[PDB]
Amino acid sequence: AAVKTLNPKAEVARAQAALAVNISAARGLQDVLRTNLGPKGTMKMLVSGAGDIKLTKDGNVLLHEMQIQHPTASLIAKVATAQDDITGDGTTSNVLIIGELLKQADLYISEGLHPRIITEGFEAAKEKALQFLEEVKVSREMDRETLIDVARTSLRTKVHAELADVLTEAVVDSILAIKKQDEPIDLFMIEIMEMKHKSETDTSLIRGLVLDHGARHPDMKKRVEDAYILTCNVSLEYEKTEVNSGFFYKSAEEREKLVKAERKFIEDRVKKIIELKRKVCGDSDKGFVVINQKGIDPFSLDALSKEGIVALRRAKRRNMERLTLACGGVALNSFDDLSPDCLGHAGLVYEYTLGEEKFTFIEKCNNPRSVTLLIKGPNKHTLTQIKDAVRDGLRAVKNAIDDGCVVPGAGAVEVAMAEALIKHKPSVKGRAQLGVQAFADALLIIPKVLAQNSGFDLQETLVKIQAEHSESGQLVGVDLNTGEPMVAAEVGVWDNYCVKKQLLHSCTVIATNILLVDEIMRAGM
Amino acid sequence: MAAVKTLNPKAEVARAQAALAVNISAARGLQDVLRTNLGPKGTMKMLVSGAGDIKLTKDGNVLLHEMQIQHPTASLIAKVATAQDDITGDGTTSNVLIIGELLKQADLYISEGLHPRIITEGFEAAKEKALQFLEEVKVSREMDRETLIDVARTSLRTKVHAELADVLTEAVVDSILAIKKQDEPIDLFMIEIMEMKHKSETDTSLIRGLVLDHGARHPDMKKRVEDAYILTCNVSLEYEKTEVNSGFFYKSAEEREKLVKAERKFIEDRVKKIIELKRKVCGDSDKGFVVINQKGIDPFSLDALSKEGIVALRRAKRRNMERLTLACGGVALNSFDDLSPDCLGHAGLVYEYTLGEEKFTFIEKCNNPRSVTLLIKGPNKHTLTQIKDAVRDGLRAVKNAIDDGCVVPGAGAVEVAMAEALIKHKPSVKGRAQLGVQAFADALLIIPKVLAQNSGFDLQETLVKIQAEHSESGQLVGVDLNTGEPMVAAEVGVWDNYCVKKQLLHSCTVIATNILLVDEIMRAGMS
Amino acid sequence: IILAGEMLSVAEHFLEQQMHPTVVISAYRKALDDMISTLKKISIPVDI
Amino acid sequence: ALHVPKAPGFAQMLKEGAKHFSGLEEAVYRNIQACKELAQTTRTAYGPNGMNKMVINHLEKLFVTNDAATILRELEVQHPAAKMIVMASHMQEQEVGDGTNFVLVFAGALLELAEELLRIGLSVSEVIEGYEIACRKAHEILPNLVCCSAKNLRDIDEVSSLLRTSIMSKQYGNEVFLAKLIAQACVSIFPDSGHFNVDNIRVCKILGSGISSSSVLHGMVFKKETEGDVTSVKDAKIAVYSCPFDGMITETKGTVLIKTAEELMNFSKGEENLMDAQVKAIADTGANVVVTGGKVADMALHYANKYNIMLVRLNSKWDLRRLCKTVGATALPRLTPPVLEEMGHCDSVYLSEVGDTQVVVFKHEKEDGAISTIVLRGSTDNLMDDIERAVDDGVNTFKVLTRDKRLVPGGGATEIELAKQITSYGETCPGLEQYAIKKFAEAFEAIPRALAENSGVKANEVISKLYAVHQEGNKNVGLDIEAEVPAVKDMLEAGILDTYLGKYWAIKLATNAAVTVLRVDQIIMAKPAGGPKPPSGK
Ligand SMILES: Nc1ncnc2c1ncn2[C@@H]1O[C@H](COP(=O)(O)OP(=O)(O)O)[C@@H](O)[C@H]1O
Ligand SMILES: Nc1ncnc2c1ncn2[C@@H]1O[C@H](COP(=O)(O)OP(=O)(O)O)[C@@H](O)[C@H]1O
Ligand SMILES: Nc1ncnc2c1ncn2[C@@H]1O[C@H](COP(=O)(O)OP(=O)(O)O)[C@@H](O)[C@H]1O
Ligand SMILES: [Mg+2]
Ligand SMILES: [Mg+2]
Ligand SMILES: [Mg+2]
Repeated sequence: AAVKTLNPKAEVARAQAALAVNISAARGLQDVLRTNLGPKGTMKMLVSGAGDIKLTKDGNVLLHEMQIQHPTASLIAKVATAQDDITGDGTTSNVLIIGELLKQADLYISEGLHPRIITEGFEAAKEKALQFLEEVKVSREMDRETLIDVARTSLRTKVHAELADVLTEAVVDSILAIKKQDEPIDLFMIEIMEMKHKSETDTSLIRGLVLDHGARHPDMKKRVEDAYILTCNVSLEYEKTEVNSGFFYKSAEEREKLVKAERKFIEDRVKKIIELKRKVCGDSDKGFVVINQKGIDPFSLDALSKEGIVALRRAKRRNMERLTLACGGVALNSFDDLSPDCLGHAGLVYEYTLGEEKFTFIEKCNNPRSVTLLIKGPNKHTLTQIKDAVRDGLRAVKNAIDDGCVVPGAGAVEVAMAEALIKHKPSVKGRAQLGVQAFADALLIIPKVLAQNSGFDLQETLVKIQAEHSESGQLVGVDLNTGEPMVAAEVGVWDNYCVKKQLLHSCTVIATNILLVDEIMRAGM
Repeated sequence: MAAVKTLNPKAEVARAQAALAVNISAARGLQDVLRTNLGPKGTMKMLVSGAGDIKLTKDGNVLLHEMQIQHPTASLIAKVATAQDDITGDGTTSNVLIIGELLKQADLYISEGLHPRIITEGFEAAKEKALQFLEEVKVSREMDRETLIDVARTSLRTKVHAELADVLTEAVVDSILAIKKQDEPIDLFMIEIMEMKHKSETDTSLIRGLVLDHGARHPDMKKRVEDAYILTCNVSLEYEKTEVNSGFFYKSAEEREKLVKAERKFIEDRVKKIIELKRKVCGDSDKGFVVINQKGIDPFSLDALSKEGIVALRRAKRRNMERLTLACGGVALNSFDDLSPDCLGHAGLVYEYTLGEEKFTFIEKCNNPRSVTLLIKGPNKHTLTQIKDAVRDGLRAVKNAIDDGCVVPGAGAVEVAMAEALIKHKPSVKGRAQLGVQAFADALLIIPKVLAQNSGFDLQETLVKIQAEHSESGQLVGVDLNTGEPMVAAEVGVWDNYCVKKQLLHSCTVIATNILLVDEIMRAGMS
Repeated sequence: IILAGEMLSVAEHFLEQQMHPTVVISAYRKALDDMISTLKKISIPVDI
Repeated sequence: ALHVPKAPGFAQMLKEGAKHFSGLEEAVYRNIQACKELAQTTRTAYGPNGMNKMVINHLEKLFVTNDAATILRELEVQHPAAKMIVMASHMQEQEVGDGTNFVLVFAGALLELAEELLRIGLSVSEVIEGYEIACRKAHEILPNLVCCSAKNLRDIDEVSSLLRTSIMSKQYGNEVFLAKLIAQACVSIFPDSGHFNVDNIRVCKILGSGISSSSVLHGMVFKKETEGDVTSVKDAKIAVYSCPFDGMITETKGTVLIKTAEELMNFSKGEENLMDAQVKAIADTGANVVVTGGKVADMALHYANKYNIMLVRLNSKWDLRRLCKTVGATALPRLTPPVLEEMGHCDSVYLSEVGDTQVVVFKHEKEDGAISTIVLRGSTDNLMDDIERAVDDGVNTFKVLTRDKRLVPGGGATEIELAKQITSYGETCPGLEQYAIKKFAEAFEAIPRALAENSGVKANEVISKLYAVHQEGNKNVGLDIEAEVPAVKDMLEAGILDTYLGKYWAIKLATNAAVTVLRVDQIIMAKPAGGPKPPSGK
């Protein structure tokens, strides 16, 4: 090797060795991630070095938690990470399609064909496939039923059937709650709070907020029926002077006067809050809740509790906007001019205690633009799995809402797109028809893996589905219970159009780039 | 993890798909190494041993033995190729390529969930059909010198340079025709392969006689005998100790002299028997005697023989007894109890050739030798070894061709025809074994692929051209290694041994079936 | 080998409970006698 | 031909220390074996005849107990499936407080029978669905097995009878005394409002006199001593301060600036006069006892001693809050005299010595109060810790009874009846799930079997007799541990009862843990790191 002559302690894989290494790594990743695809997939166990336990079948989580030290594996992991970051779904299909593309390309490369022709065929097939995907998408009015169908199609593949059924309603209701007409959906306005005291089926949607902290004063009321919410970002604790003030006295009486007069600055703001509370509610019927992003010293807590005011300190920064949108008040950075119009309203505020941790509920809002999903489970790994599932479901529903189109699932679009590619292959000039055929065969991996996970045989199910599609022309997928061809649109198995487009683009790009790699070098030492 | 590892903690186990993947990877690696060997357009490989010895070769078996491989599946394939070389003498590289391609094509369908058993059933059905087609396509023919020359060329051209191959063709064909008895098996032991290291590689030739790597020890002994009587004997003419621990007892110096003189009487009796025979046979100095002895001759007997103008050799090889009796025509003797001129061989010329330190003896101009020698000449040791391997392969090819009168067209034509026949026969196979039949046909198609690839042409374009020509015309068209166009191997003169093809099919199918059915590799013999 | 493993498994089942191994061994021997009797009963002759 | 290389792909790409287990034999059977082994380890402590176990953690701390949750907590469990089982047990302990050993036994039996079903040919999904169906059927059946209810909780005798069974499994020899103690302590707590707080029951462990001398006190006991000279008060008027008993200082920086001789000569005298005035102002309200959460100054202590004020210093703020709840006072943030509403009243505060330790007792006389304290005697620290665990179990049982008042027969009667009816239901269900349902029913037998094994009788005879009696129609018949031969008796008359919520939650959590373990098909374990604990655990 030329490189080894300059750097003796350098590792080099060149010519067919680079292709062999890359394809072997891709095939290993594909073999690991085959069993994830579909609701009939196998659940995986990931034990960390510290002993933590994670149960998942998510492609991205599995890739990040596999003990792998391979370069091509890192490349595919980054591709899947981008897939998860943008669309939130399709990482397992991403890895499967990349691996199958590389394998089908190798099938022709090993017979003396140059990878450039395969890449040209890949680009032509990708263009035709994108055109077919545009042709086959189903534009629909995203009512509640379609969103429920999409959420089911995601969650059933992510979690248990009954848990998925509950999470469908939760996710769809939350998304419909936070969604403004003709406006991008902000997923930051859905707080994912997890509790660890009941069953997994107890996960629900609260039309309000749940805060992981409670009142720090024992005498504060534990339950307020009609509450005025004051979302503020004002420090209510003692603060040092920025210019190294210091005190100087000549007697104990002077020390007492200085002690009493050093709290006046905070006491003025506390008195402003108390005066506003008295003005707004002159009776004991209504309640007053103060949620502060900064700390509150015990003296201010006592002064507030003397007036029957519940005060929560050190709230999260996002909670300012969340409470502003849900309760309807306004976050305040000062009390220079505060009026009854700056106060939010909540129809019920109460505190919940779970072991050492305490939680505060804010429900019965008028029209909460920000809501929260409360994850409940007996184990930490159950909570993590449900969090991953609800993230996937929220991404799926948001994607479905974003563009009024949706694609039939169960691998039907893969089969139809492969058939269209086969039909279009003669129009491609040159030997790029081999690349087109390889792309179609790689696209056909999804029904194959679904048949494997459902327990059937690849060839029989695939030929049955392809024959049904050719004879009828409909979009027929894989029936995971019977193995017969089935129309995915009729049963309500929907896939995100953006997810499919991203899959095609990313898989084709990474496969083309990997196939053109002829040397792997490690000579930076 | 596994049961075996639980019982034996330091046990290495590859189970389920892992074993199949390991075996297929090893076979593919061996095939990738041995692709470049196939065909006359192959490339020399230089193999350096631990001691630093340099070996130049393209032989598949020779390359396999010198490959630095420690893999189980590689060991299995190497043993199969070793048997192939031992029995037929050709087809080792083709053996490895066909095994590897069979495994690859089988894995192509196995990775799609198909069970290996169905592939093996398809393999056996396709093997039966291919054997039937091979019986159909062979060319039965009475084989004169021309066909043997063509076969020897088809072997040696793929083993050595074109000019050296052309010389070796005449050498091997003439030797085989020389030792070949009518309707009798050919004894390849009767062709001595002798090496000297003084001339160019093209100076190797055939001697219609015998060449011995040793000469006469007594310097006064004659160097060149024109007309020679050959005496082949297995009698020790050196001093022999008594078996029963005799020992000598004397009382005076004169008695010691008498005992010393008397103790050589036994050997002197044999020596004088030889001398009397020589004097009786030839009373003049025109003729001469050459005495080849398998056992040693002490200097006293050598001097006594040299006094009578007799040339004699000691410590000859065991096979040389039969070689001389078949070449010169004498009788090998284990004792001189009753020896007659009827037991003396004949040779029209005997001379001694000196090459550096070592000596050589030439026995030539025999009446009608049934045992000849092949004299390998070259400037290097590795050149001599390469020529020796090439001559062995050519001898095996010619002998196999002589054995069964049929012969098979080469250049991969028979592979293509068998693949097409298997494709046509595929619908007659019931079940999913049609996939195995297709895999077997594709594996058989590897030979034209590798030939075209080594010649530098496009693999797929050349293959489809050959297949289209064969389908349209129906002839047996191979791969032309100069142009890439289809060519009729039968008319050009590229012939393959029928037995080699049959053994290739049988061995490759058997080993592929056995490997495909392995689901666990275990090494738990330690402790 | 498979039969020995299976019998030892079904014996472990009882050993987990409060049954002494001697009772299991006696039951196994009686069962073996009956097994031999049944095999001899269901056999058929052969014309060599 | 002397080595087996790693298969290309994932096998070679794995890290040096990682482990990958895939497939039935490599993953599911190993997990089932680990869970079965854990259940075997914890089995022998089940029931009243359970045996204590000495468990020594990595810090050489003794733990002699028959509490399954404590044993698992002190055990360094490493197998992750056993980790799920332990987490399920701990969740059961958190939710209810009793039934952890039931969770272990049921999960182990379920996983053993799941392994059997997988061996005979059933798939994992079929076993899981059968287990879930059988769990639903068991939860449907369970309310129909309720025999009696608490029907009152302000009483002492019947509350003690209810709590006897919960603390009969532990401290089997003497449970009536503990039942009476815990019943009195809980009845003091739990006012007219239905809310019952477990933390309102305090346990004080004083060594020396044997557990038979333990008592219940309507107040709080602190293992401290009075700071001042006064050591006994008969009509305490406690004033509680969260600030140190000293003149407060500026929070920024204190610097006594002296510019004349008169200021230097008068500063200390004026400070002392101010301290005296503050202490006398506090005393003039009638507060004869002062409790502070910070340090006590020397001059403040002197002036408190001058006015006959009893001083107690409590370092823990939790203790301060609990004392405020007990006496009814408000922890003042400053050293101002307390108004009449903020001053707490306790009928007696005094310094006493129990055994060796000096204690300060805030003692009431009414049979009421916010917080009640149980003083525990004994001859060993470990014995008192075990008694404390038993008291915790009894208090949790009382809290559960406040939540739900329904009870089911104990001693395996409920388990046997559940097994019988689940088997009857599964005999009618067609399909392959009948095997899983029947195995789920059979898994209930592990409870009476464990009880019989620990008691020292033949389990099979007891189970057969239980089936015979339950077939006769007696749903309240369980194992009689007061016999040397296999015998059964009605458990309603015996008063051996278990909380409905405990059984419900234990069954639910055990089934969930079993099916979660069964769901795992592949395991990928990283190399065990040598890090000094995760940063989350500090
Ligand atoms: N109920 C169903 N029936 C048939 N096919 C389904 C069903 N649910 C999902 N699928 C198909 O299985 C695939 C699930 O892939 P998934 O496990 O979600 O991978 P990823 O998380 O990477 O998207 C989808 O492409 C979908 O087409
Ligand atoms: N001159 C030629 N033209 C075309 N094909 C040839 C020629 N010579 C040999 N071949 C083909 O190439 C192959 C040579 O294989 P070879 O290298 O001898 O393998 P092995 O040494 O294992 O027998 C033969 O099968 C023959 O059919
Ligand atoms: N006097 C008794 N006779 C028979 N069985 C009893 C008696 N007291 C309790 N039990 C049984 O013992 C079991 C309690 O076991 P225990 O050691 O408390 O485990 P856990 O703490 O997990 O409940 C209950 O199921 C109950 O049926
Ligand atoms: Mg998905
Ligand atoms: Mg050859
Ligand atoms: Mg208990």
